[PDB]
This record gives sequence, structure tokens and C-alpha cells, in this order.
Amino acid sequence: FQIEKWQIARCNKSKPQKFINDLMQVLYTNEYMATHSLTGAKSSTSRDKAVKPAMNQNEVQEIIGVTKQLFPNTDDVSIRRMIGQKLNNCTK
Amino acid sequence: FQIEKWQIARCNKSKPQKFINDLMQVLYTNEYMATHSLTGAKSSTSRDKAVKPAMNQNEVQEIIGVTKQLFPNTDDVSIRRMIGQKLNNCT
DNA sequence: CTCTCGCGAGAG
DNA sequence: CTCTCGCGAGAG
Repeated sequence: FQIEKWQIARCNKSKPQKFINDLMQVLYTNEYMATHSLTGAKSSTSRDKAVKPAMNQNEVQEIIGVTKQLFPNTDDVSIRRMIGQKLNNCTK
Repeated sequence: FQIEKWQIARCNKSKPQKFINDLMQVLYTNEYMATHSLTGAKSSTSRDKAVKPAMNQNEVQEIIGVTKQLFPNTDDVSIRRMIGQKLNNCT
């Protein structure tokens, strides 16, 4: 699993969160992003509810590497939160 | 309100979050940080308990300014989240 | 305390 | 859709 330049060409380059919003939209359906989390962990505030399965960690790490290449001043922890932010803003 | 170099000098320079954690512990008591949020916004979740009041926004901008001088490639909004993380760290 | 991290309101 | 930003479990 390898993100290509033609996928990267379609994505806002002004800001990392904007790049992530565009790239996730190129790679994934809305239904997929609404039903998965970054890590598959239970939310501290979800009691006795379905736990969303994790993204493919190979796809996560490719997403992070491509983002890091275009945004050298963003770091691992920030890009992870940004992928989570996009996933959190998708509804079934 | 101005942050002095003697306060900056007591702080980890390796990572912005470590710097912010050190800097805020030099400026504020644990109990102050325990009981404030960055902006004083009402929780999206716990709507019953009293709302933690905001930090002083002048102090916030002086912290972001001093952070930005040492970590010029960290953006303003990340620094705001890091100030938030450290307040949360005191709860 | 510290970090990571899924979630939510409510206003753009 | 998109952002800011507070809660809070669990492992460290």
C-alpha cells in the first residue's frame, strides 16, 4: 500500500489538516471513515457502545509519511490527531 | 504581563510540549492549572458541574510568543492544544 | 502528573 | 463538511 503523486496532487497543500481532509476523502468512503477510528480504542466517554474498528496501520503510516514529506514542521502526534479529527467529522 | 528570560531558562528546550509543561509550572500553581481551561468554554459533555474559567488571554499570547521564539516551526493552534494538554495534566 | 486518543457541542 | 477545544479512560 503506497499513496501516489496523482492522489497527492488533488489535496490542499496550504495546511496539514486541509491536506489530511482531502487525502482521506481520496482514499476512503464517507461510510468507512464514519465507522473506523485511528486505533480502534474505546472512547473514554463511550459506555457500553460498539467500538469502531481501527484503520489499517500500514495505510495510517503511509498517510503520515506522505503528510510529513509535504509538511516537515508537523510531527507524528499532530498528524495522528488530524486523521482522528477527519474521522470524527464523518457521519454514517 | 511579560515572561522573563529567567522563567524561560528553567524549561526543557527539546520539545514544545515539554517546554510548555515546564513554563506553565514556573508561572502557575498546580491548583490554578487544575481549575482553569484555555478558553473557559462549556464542556460538550459534562453540562452539570461548574465550568472551569478561562486562562488570561494576554498570558496565553505571551506563552505562545515565547514558545514561537524557541520553536519557530510550531504553529499557533498546536501551541494552544499543548497549553490545553498541560492544564488537563493538572486535573 | 503525562501522553494518547474517541468523542461531543455548536458555530462557521 | 469543518474547526475549536474540553472531557476523560488507560497505560505509562
